[PDB]
Amino acid sequence: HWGYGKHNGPEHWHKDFPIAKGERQSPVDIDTHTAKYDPSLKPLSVSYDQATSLRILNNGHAFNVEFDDSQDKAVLKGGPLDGTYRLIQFHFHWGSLDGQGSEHTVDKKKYAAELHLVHWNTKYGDFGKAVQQPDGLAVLGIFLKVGSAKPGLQKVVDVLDSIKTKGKSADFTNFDPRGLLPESLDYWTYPGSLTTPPLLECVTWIVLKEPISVSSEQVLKFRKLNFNGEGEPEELMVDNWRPAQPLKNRQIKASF
Ligand SMILES: [Zn+2]
Repeated sequence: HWGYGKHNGPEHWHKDFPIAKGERQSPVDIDTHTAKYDPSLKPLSVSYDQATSLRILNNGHAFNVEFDDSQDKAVLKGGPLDGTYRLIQFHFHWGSLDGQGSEHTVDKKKYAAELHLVHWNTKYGDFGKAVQQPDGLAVLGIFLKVGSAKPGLQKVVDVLDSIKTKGKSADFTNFDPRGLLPESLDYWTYPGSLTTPPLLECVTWIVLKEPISVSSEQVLKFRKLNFNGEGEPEELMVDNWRPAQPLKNRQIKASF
């Protein structure tokens, strides 16, 4: 099955998912001199005051914090978006070392981790219909650099113990995602896809310019997770990041 090892790594995904070599693949390298400032681009609108987290799950390639998306409780709008996108879940991508982990790179600079807050267009009614459309999903990408601790992240850090291996889940209520956002909402945007199989090209990527810093110990716990299910040989969940894909004449626009 797909994963991130040498035998089932990102380099083999095309076999089972041909779209892997498509025209609007993610992630990509954001070249700052080449991105275009677009003044017609509106400020993002992040309204997460009413978000309802439900649980955290180790799905074998990461850990997802999932939200109640049966109503417009946590939404994202504005930016290069048209309509309302409801928050479904958030997960991360991290490395074995602080020197790598992010999916997107800036001027070829690799961050320690990358957070993805996944949202779906409500005119499609359900997440499942949404992935089938060109403007079905909106993902907020936030880079993580090692420095000072991120208070807002500790709640997550603390429950990882609980969902060590694939298939485990834990009750994860009352978690406010506002605690993971940077001060500034300046962004870069381009049309791309999911960074994991099925790699569908349904995403409008919104990657924040300003990184959030987390401490060395915060990041360390992410690395204690396992790709394997319980009672199986242990394989640390590290380097669950897909490398940069060809931009292929897509244009990266900047809000600043
Ligand atoms: Zn992701």
